[PDB]
Amino acid sequence: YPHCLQFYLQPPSENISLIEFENLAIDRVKLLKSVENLGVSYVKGTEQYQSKLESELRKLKFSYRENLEDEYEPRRRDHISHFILRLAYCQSEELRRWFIQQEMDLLRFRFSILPKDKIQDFLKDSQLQFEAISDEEKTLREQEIVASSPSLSGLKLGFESIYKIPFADALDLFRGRKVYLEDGFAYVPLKDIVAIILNEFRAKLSKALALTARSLPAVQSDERLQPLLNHLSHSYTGQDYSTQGNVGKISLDQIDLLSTKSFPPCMRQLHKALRENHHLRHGGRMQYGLFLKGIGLTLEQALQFWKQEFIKGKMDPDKFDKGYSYNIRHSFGKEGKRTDYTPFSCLKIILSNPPSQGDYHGCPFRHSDPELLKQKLQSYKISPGGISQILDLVKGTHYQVACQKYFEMIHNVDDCGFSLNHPNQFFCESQRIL
Amino acid sequence: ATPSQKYNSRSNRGEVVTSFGLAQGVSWSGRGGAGNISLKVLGCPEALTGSYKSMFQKLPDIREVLTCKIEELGSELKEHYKIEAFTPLLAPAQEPVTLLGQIGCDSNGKLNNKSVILEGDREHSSGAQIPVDLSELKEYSLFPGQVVIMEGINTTGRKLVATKLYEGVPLPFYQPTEEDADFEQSMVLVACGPYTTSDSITYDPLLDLIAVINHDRPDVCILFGPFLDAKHEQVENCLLTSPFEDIFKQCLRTIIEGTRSSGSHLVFVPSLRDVHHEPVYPQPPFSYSDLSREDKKQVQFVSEPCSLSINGVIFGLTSTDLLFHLGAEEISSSSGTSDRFSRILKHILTQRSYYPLYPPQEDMAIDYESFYVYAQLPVTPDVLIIPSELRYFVKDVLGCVCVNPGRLTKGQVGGTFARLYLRRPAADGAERQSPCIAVQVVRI
Amino acid sequence: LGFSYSRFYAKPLAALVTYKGREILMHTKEMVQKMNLEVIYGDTDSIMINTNSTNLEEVFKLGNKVKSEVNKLYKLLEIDIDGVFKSLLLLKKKKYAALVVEPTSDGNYVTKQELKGLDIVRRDWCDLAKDTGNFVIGQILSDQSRDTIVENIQKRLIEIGENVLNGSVPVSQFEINKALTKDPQDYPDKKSLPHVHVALWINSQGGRKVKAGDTVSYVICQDGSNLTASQRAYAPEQLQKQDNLTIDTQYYLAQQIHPVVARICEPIDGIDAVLIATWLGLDPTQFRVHHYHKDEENDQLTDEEKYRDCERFKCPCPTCGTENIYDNVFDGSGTDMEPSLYRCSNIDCKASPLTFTVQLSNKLIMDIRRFIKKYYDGWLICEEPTCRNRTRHLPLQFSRTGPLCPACMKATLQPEYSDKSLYTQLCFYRYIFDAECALEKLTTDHEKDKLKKQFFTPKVLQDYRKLKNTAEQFLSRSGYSEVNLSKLFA
Amino acid sequence: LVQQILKTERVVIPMENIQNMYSESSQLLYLLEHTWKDAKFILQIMCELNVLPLALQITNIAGNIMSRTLMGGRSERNEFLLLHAFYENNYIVPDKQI
Ligand code: SF4
Ligand SMILES: [Zn+2]
Ligand SMILES: [Zn+2]
Repeated sequence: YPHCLQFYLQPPSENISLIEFENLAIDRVKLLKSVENLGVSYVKGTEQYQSKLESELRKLKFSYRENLEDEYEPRRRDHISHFILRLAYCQSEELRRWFIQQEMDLLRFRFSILPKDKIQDFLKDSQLQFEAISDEEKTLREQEIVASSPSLSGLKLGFESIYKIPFADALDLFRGRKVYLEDGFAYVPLKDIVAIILNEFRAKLSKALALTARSLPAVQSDERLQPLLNHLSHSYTGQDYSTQGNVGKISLDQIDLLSTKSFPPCMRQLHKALRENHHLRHGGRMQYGLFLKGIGLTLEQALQFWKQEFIKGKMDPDKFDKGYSYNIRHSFGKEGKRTDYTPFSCLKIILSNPPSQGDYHGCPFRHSDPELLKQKLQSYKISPGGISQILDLVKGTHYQVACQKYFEMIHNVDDCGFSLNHPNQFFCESQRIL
Repeated sequence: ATPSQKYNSRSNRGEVVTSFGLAQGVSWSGRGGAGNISLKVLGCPEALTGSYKSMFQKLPDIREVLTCKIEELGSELKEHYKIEAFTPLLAPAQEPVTLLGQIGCDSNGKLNNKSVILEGDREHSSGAQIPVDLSELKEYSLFPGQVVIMEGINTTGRKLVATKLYEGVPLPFYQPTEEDADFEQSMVLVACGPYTTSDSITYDPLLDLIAVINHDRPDVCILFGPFLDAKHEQVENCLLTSPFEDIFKQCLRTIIEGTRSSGSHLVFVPSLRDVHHEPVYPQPPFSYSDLSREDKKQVQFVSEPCSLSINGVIFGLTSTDLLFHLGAEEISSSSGTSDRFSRILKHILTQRSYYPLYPPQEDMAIDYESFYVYAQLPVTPDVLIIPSELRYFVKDVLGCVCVNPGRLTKGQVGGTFARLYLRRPAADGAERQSPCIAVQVVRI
Repeated sequence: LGFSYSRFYAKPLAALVTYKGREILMHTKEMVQKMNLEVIYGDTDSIMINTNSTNLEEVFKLGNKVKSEVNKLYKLLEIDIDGVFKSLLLLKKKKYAALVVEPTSDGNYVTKQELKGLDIVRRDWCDLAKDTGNFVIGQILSDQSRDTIVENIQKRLIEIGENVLNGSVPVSQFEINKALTKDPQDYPDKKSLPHVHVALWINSQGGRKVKAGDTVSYVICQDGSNLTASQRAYAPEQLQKQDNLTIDTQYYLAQQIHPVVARICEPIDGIDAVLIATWLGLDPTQFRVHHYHKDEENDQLTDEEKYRDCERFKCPCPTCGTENIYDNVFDGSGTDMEPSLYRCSNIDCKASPLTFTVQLSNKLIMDIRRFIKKYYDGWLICEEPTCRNRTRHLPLQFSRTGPLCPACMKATLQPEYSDKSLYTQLCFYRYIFDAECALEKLTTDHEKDKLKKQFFTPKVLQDYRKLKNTAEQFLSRSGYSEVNLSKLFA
Repeated sequence: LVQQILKTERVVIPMENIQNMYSESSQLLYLLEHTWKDAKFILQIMCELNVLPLALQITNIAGNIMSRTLMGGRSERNEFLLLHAFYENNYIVPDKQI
């Protein structure tokens, strides 16, 4: 929205704090993930896409007020965050492709925001030399320009600017006879112009990432930056909310209703297994116990629930006290953290602890077979068109997007108004609508 | 009411307790600020001027610093003693072999002859450690972290039976220039803290020192810390009603304004027992901005440790209690008739550092990245100033005059300060001619 | 090519070859993950695959599919089948015990026990510790499921702790034997060594004197003189014939059985040292005190959890003498948000601690000094739970991670007080007085302005700013909270 | 080595005990038997690993001296192989550095 449209070169030489470093990295990761989610769920030409993208930009403080020349806060934020994430995403080729694809969507959106006035100044100032034509030359060669133009309908050479460029830089256009040439200059409208800018940006970004990947071992020795390079998408989400504590009051006899109405497919499947077989494996026990702790259950209530469910399995109550009470009290209590104290997130469920025979944990859209997935979803009273859309998104590895559509369909809303990244957050947002 | 009674009621005021050089009376009077005075800090990058660089180290950096220390010292000794080649510590050899390493104990206790361990260099032995047997060694003097070259027998590769200990070689003396010998006679007063009794805050000994400085009008005055004792009872329990920085500024202003009429240059050396300063060795110079233009030519702030040439005469200044730290963890083969102070001074002068003991005393913060650069001896100092809690002394060791006047106030009673007369004789002669003519340690 | 002292040395060629090797390893890991399978270990030519399958035929088919895909991707490079495990436990890098599987004809197999990097150096371990260790390793190397093994181990530990507390363990299962290398009087560490103390007592009390190479037996008991456990060492014959003393069950439960148990039970998920401590008795809180802070550096945080281990600010009230504890800006929850500095913890005291802004700004200073000196003490402790070698000397012999322990030759020393701990403590000291960031944390503007006008006058704001600056002075340039991007990118 | 490769135990005689064994004929005879068994064990362990055929084949492929490949060092053998290859293809080989 400001003059933040910039080709990302000339790495910064400023110095900053650790907290600013990590906040910038997290904010840029969140913005890129939001761009991907918007591109997958929507298209690149609707008002919803632009509105949500600009709302994300405004919330993350990437386009805001000005200051005295040097310290324009959103410009500094954008520059430093981009060059920080280059290090994190330069390692692997797949990560490089992801980073390049997501970074160009933001550039395209920023270019679309600008009015037809500032883009000329941006082009002239950007690299070294770029120029357009005035009204006299535009009208003098109008017929030739429209004749040489692509299948663009009509003779309406409207108010859209037409730019003259060296023919070589327009190679991808003039090799197929789609532009007008005169004295080695090609006349090109805005669409092909932005295509050219995207192509050059992709080339430069790929080259810069490839060069950066070489000098990566010189920085792997820093212990402060270890959670940056390797652990930006490992098990901890971009920005998670549901932790221990909070406020909540949920009865014990109401769990059955919430299993059908509120619980996500994975948690409801675990609940069905627990209520049917009266026993769960270690992964299922840990996952469901952490989930139940997250929703607001207390130590006494959880102990009573697990004991009552396990006694129905014909075991000794003293055996439960000596075998399973310790684990629950340790989960609800003090240190021994980071694996027994925070409820599992969507990324941890998907990318860690794959299930096997006898294990019912994991994400149904990720681990369960597609045929079993359809068989499951048919039991939830899901419309066949929604089933087809969910299966289509599952193919493109958009499991969380499929769950977003699941929530929107089951709770009868057009848009959930958020991006889900945690089953406990799914439950909380289902309770909010009620 | 009670505090500062015993010191004020003292009776040993003005008593001279030690003399060295040529016999002198009590009328030690100088020219003050008259004549040419050359005060310049020398050595490595100049004694560090900025605040600091870090408060966070990396273990490989410390490893590299220690390896470099061992390697350079071993190369110098090899070039001096013409050693053909060193031998890896772990390689068995029936014939006697020479090994390069650094002394260390095998536990967390005090070093003794049964617990010596030699740790080899990275270049030759890849940092290997072997026990050392001293049953067949006649004369030796060992402390932890001493870079040493031993000649012994190692037939099994797991233990060294040492037979000969090579003596260390000190750095060359500062070479005088023709301009340095043209200077005249000067006097330097030296004093070290604390400047108040253990139960008072009135700083009466500081006022007494100011009066003495005004009376004697020396050419230079050096004052060591602490100026606000961190171990003081009223300080360590936080009873003072004013910030530490404000009290330090008040004391500095009182010192500077008091000796303004004398015209004597003032050199303030910080110590690790100052509350308002950073407790990391080496320490940056004192920060002071409320300074007038006239006092900028008479007040200088130097670091710790410092290599400071006064009128072409090098002084080695250090406020840390190196003598007491090193003297406690030393082992020697002779104890009947031997001077411990001379031996530890020889160790200090031949080890080429201002704090050669490693690992340091338990309450000692050292930044080794800055230690390796800002805390090395450039040359052998002409006069070494090492104030310490031990008894006052002045000794000529290896051509260097080492003076320890002690604390100005020891416990509840008063202490001593020192005064030195400086002049450079004719260049030609028997090489070493000590510029420091007379030293006098006098009670305050 | 890659050897520095070779005849055909070529650094650029070696660098290119290593880069291509890293690229191939990354591509292999990515393709296996894209296959929807998890890789548990990768070392420069080796990829370990956990198939999550019981059918050996299916495992072989999956491995051959991986081979076919890899050899289709490349031309000459070929991954190979080498062996399959039935059980495994990865403790750290390049360290495991397992059951190698030898496939027989059509489905059956033979299991052989393999161990590497699971060697124990100290012989100072009692009979009970060795018995528990062998029992737990035998259960772990068995073929039962994880839940059954964990339940059996838990039951065994519960029974062992109950027997130790009750006293059913024979006294012969309490004798600890150590062999000396020096005379008892020539031990600099003396006081912290139990065997040295008991040998010195034997030498200076009765007849037979211990010499180098001799073995001495000792037992830890309870004198009631509140000395260290090492100094409280007695002889089993002396303990049996003496009446005033009794067995110290805490030492045997904490420093004897827990280390040998936790050196194997730590890798298993859902099991930690504190859980094992709770299984054996009423240890937990003292064990979390005994626990390590950097140990969890294998997994941004919230304000309540980053400052969990930091020490709260303790200061005596200058006019009443009662200690005051500061943990954050406010006090309590809800409507009653008085500043923590408004009133001292003593109810009867009527003096406002903020009026003593100077004294606080003095006390804080020394609180920063202490924690600095600790960080510069250089105390290193061995990472192996059975060794725990404490030293201040940093060895020049380094492993691939850090300094290599000199007592246990295969272990890495780690700092006892890390730099990150000091940074977090300084941040906590800054945060306990940061009203600026504590008021923006309020969701609504109404409560923020109400508290701003009720208590936080510009004078109190200036006092809090001064107390913040007291720690900001230490955090400004020192500590490498600064990040230099000039060295980071150029 | 004899415990793993040969799967047979081997007693170890400390150097301190040796002088005591010189006071009686049976102990000295046992010492001689220990030396004989040690030599036989080295011979057996060498035969089990086929050290000599391996060395002969390796020095035949690489083309170097048998004593040098018996001493150890992969770099020497690879260097000799590459020197043979470069000499065949009419090349100037590097000199030895020291
Ligand atoms: S996307 Fe998350 S909430 Fe939905 S089924 Fe998968 S793991 Fe459960
Ligand atoms: Zn009070
Ligand atoms: Zn160890």
